[PDB]
Amino acid sequence: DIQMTQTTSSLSASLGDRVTISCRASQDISNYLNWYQQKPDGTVKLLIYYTSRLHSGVPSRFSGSGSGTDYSLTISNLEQEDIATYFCQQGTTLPYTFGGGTKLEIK
Amino acid sequence: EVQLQQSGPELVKPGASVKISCKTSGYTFTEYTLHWVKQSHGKSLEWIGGFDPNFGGATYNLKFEDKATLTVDKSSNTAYMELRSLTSEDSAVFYCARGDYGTSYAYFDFWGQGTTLTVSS
Amino acid sequence: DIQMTQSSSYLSVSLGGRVTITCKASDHINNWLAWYQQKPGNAPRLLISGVTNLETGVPSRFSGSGSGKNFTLSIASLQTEDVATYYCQQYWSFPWTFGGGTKLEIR
Amino acid sequence: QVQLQQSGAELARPGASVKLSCKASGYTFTFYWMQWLKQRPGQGLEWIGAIYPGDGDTRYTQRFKDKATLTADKSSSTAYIQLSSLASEDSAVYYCAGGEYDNYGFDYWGQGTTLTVSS
Amino acid sequence: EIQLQQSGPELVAPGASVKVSCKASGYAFTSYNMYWVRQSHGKSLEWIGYIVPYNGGTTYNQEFKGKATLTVDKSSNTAYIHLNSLTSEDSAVYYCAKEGTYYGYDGVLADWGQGTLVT
Amino acid sequence: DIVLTQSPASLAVSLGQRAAISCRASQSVSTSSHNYVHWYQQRPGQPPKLLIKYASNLECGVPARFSGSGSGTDFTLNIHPVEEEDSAAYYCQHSWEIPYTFGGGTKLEIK
Amino acid sequence: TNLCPFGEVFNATKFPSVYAWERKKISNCVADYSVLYNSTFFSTFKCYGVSATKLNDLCFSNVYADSFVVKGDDVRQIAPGQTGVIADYNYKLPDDFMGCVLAWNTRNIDATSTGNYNYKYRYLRHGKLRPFERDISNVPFSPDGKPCTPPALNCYWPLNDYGFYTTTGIGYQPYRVVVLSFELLNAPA
Ligand SMILES: *[C@@H]1O[C@H](CO)[C@@H](O[C@@H]2O[C@H](CO)[C@@H](O)[C@H](O)[C@H]2NC(C)=O)[C@H](O)[C@H]1NC(C)=O
Ligand SMILES: *[C@@H]1O[C@H](CO)[C@@H](O[C@@H]2O[C@H](CO)[C@@H](O)[C@H](O)[C@H]2NC(C)=O)[C@H](O)[C@H]1NC(C)=O
Repeated sequence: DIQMTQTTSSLSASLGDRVTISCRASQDISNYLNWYQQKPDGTVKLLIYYTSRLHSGVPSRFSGSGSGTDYSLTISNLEQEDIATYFCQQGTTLPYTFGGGTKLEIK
Repeated sequence: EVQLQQSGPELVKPGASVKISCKTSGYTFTEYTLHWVKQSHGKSLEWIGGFDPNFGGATYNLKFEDKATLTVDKSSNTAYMELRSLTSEDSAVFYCARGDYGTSYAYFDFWGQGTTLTVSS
Repeated sequence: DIQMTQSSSYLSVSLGGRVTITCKASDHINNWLAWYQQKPGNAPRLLISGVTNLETGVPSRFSGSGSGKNFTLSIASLQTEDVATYYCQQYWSFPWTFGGGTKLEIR
Repeated sequence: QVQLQQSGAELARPGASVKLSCKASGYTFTFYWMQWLKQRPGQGLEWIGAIYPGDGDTRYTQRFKDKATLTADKSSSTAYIQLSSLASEDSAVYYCAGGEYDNYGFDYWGQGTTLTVSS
Repeated sequence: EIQLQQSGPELVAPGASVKVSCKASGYAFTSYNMYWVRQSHGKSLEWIGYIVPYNGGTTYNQEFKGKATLTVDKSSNTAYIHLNSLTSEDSAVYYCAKEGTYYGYDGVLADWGQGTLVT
Repeated sequence: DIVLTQSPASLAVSLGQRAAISCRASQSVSTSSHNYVHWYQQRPGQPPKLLIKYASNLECGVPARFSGSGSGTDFTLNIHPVEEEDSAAYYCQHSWEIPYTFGGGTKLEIK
Repeated sequence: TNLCPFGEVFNATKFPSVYAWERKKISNCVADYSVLYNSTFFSTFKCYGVSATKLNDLCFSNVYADSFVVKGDDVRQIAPGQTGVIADYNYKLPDDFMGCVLAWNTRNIDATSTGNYNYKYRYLRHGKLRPFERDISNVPFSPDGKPCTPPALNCYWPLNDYGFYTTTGIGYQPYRVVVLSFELLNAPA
C-alpha cells in the first residue's frame, strides 16, 4: 500500500492571507492527486480532481499545483467560511488511501 | 389488402411451452417489422418485443426477456412467438402487430385477430 | 518497423490494356491497406481506403484485391491520367511505411 | 443535483452485525462504482471497499477482507455494507462516496453515519 | 473545401536549423491530427510523426528523434515543424497531411498541402 | 420505465357534446420537433386500430372527428362529433424509450 | 473457453440514442479482439493510450463498453478534448483515456425512406458536463433558470431529433458507435 504523509496535522493563519498545505507521497503517484475538504458539520466535498488546478464547481481562491511526488494546494486570500480539514487522496493504484488532514483555525 | 392472421387458439397445461404463429401477406416481408402485445382479460396492453427480419436480430421488453423468444422463417413469412414456463398469469390474448421499417417503429398500424391461451388442468 | 515492398518499379502496359500492381508484406497485416497516386508536380491522393473500398470521387476502374500478406490492385484500362506512380501503404503498425512505388509509362 | 442520502445514527452490541445503507438518487446507479470509507475519530479516511451495482462485483482491501461484506440492490438504488464480528474498535464514522470517473475524484459524498458498540 | 498551405520554397546551408509552417483553414482545427511525411527526390515517402492540436502531445519516428521538434499554435490554426541539426541528404519535400474527414483511421492521409522544399 | 395515467376512468358522453380523454404522462415526452404519443381505439372482441400518430397527425382512413392535442406531459383526444359507433375502449401509447408501455384505458358510453 | 460478451454489445438490434447511452461491464473471460479487425466494416477504430495490438497485453481489470448512435458529422467529437454540441452536452470523454473508439456506418438499418425520428440528442443545457456523466432528465430549458412550459416566450425543449433519411448525404447518415475503456488500475486479471 502507498502511504501518504501530511506531516503537519494542524495550522494557524489569519484572514485574507495566503496559506499553503503540503502533502507528500511514498512513491511517484504520477500526478493523480486530488484535494478534499471536510467542513466540521460532517459534509465532505471535492475541490480539485487533477493535481494542477482542474476545478469542479468551486470559487477560484483554491488553486493547487505541484508535480512528481510532492504536492500542495493553496488559498490566495482566506475567508471565514472555509476553515476546515483538508485531505489529499491518492488515485494512482488501488487500494486508494487518504491523508491525515490539517485542521484550520484563526490566528 | 394487408392480411395478417395467426394460427388457431390452444390450451396447454402449466409447465409446457407453446409456439404461436403469425402468417402475413400483402407486402414485402423484409421491409417492415413485426411486434407482439399481451392483454389479460380486461387489463391494459403491454409490449412484448419486436423482430427485425432485415437485420436478423430481435429486441425484447425487459419484463419479458426470459419467458419469451422470437423466431422468424423468412420464406414462408411467418413469425414464431414462443413462450415457456406458463402459469396462470400468462393466460391472455396475443396479437401479431406490424410496425415500421427497422429501428424506426412508433405505431403498430395493422394488426391480427389474436390468439388466447388458457392454462388448465 | 514493418515493411511493405513492391515487386516491380517499372511496368509498361499500353493504353486500353489491363494492369496488375502487387505489393507484398514483410509481416502480417490483417486487412488494413491504402493506395496512393501522384502525377509528378503534385501531392499524392488517397485512392483505395482499405483493400477494396474505393474513395468517393474516383473512377470505378480500380479495385484492390488479395488478403493475408499478398495484396494487389487492378485497373480496367488506362487513360491519359493513369500514367502516374502508385504507393502501397499499410496502417497496422506504428511507422506507416509506404512502398517503393511503381510507374506506369506508355509503350 | 445529486445527493447520497445515508442512514442516521445507530447503536450496536459487540459480536453482532449492522446493516447500513446508502441511498443514491439523481444520477444513474447501475453504471458507476460506489466506495465505502471509514474514519476513526481524529484520523484520516481509509478505503474499505468498492462495489459496482451493475452486477454486484466487489473489490475489498486487505485489512477489511472478512469484516465487511458489500451488496447492493438495483431497483432500490441503495448499497448495503454489513459489518461483521464487531469488536470495540469499530466505533467510527462510515462515509459512502462515489463518482463518475474515479481517476478524477469521488464527487458525491454522503452525510456520514456513526456507529458504537456498548452495553 | 479543406485548404492547407505551407510556406514558400526554402534553402539553407548545412549545420543549421529550419522552421516551416503549414496553415490550416476550412474546418475545426482542434479535431483532426497533423501528420508530416518526408519525400526525397523521386524516392519513397518516409514518416516524421504526428501532433495532436489541442493537447500538444507528440510522437516521432525514431529516425528523426533529434532532428525535428513538432509544435502547433491553436490561436490562428498554424502547425509547425522545427528542423534541427539539419545537413545534406535531407534535401526533400515535406508534406503536411491529415486523415480523411469520414474515415477515421490513424495513418490514412487524405488531405495534403502544397509542399515545401529544403536543401 | 414510463407509465401513462388516464383520466377519467369511465367517461359517459352524449351526441351533442364532446368527449375529452386525458392521457397524462409520468415524465415529459415531447421534443422540439414531434410529440411521441400515439392513440388507439379498440372495439370489443376485435384488435385495436390506429387513430392519431405523433399526437396531432390523424391517419388516412379516419372519420375526421378524431384529432389530438397537448404537448409536454399533458395530452388529450378530442371527439367533437359523437355518434353510436365510437363506443369502445381507448388506449394511449408512448414511444419515448425502447420499452413502450400502453395507457390505462377509458370507455365511452352514450345515454 | 469463456469468450467475453462482445457478441452482444456490438451486434445488437437497437443502440440507444446518445443522450441516454448504456454501458455493459465485461470481466472474467477471454477477449477475442480479432473479429473487430475487419477494416472495411468499421470506419474509425482510433485508440489513445494503447496501440492497436491489444491481443497480447491483458489489460483486463474491467472493460466498459458504452454505445450510442450519432450523426455522421459529429462522430469526430467522440474523442478527448473536442468541444461541440455532442461532446460537451451528451458524452464527454476525459482528457486522459485508455479508451478505444469504434464506429461504423448504418444507413441500411437505422435510416428509412420516410424518415427516422427515434434517435435523440440533447443540444441545449446549463453548462458543460464532466467526464462520463450522463443526463436523461427532460425538463424544459429556460435561459433564466426559472422554469417555463413551451411554446411560451423564448424557452424551448432541450432535445432534438437527428431526422435520418436514406436520400441524404454521408454526413447526415447514422453512425453507430461503441467506446471501450480499459481501466487496468492494479487488479487481479
Ligand atoms: C457480429 O456478427 C458478425 C457476422 O456478421 C461476426 O463475425 C463473424 O465471426 C465468426 C466467429 O469468429 C466468424 O466465423 C464469421 O466468419 C464472422 N463473419 C464475418 C462476416 O465477419 C462477429 O463476430 C459478430 N460480433 C461482433 C463482435 O461484431
Ligand atoms: C468485412 O466487412 C465487409 C462489409 O461488411 C464485408 O464485405 C461484405 O461481405 C458480404 C459477404 O461476402 C457481402 O455480401 C457484402 O456485399 C460485402 N460488402 C462489401 C462492402 O464489400 C467483408 O466480407 C468483411 N470481411 C471479413 C474479414 O469478414
